[PDB]
Amino acid sequence: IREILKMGDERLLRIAQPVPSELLGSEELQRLIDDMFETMHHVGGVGLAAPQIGVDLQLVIFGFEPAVPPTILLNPRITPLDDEMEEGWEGCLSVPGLRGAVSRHRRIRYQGLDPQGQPIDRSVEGFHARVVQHECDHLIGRLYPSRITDFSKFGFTEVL
Ligand code: NI
Ligand code: NI
Ligand code: NI
Repeated sequence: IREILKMGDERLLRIAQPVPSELLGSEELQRLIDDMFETMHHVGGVGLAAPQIGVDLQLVIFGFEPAVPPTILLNPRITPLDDEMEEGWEGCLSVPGLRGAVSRHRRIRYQGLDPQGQPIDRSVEGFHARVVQHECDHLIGRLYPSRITDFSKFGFTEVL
């Protein structure tokens, strides 16, 4: 169980380093992944990026039992499948107490590596697509407030 960094912390602004291929399949990468699951799960989040716990790596996890498969994604690359955008409510453990509506691509392809270096290549839409965009934003130093285009839909969760 690891401390989730909060918006304002300069570490969330980094462009994360790729996971080195030497670390694929290692116990250390395993431990990091397990800590991330334990951390995400303890605070009840749908996703977590390694930078939010202060680890400078292109690694994210996400899962929701609109269900989304439990996934561990390294060194990702996202490709929008079209121009259709869709607004949805988002929150984030690094921005506690808030929700905001954010416009994302409705459908994406994502690629990357699983923790053993096996290739991942999925096309997905709706919520799954949103989660993946949201978590990969952490790897380029972006939190969702920086993606809001309608500020009337940004506020405290209990107020909204
Ligand atoms: Ni290398
Ligand atoms: Ni539990
Ligand atoms: Ni987040």
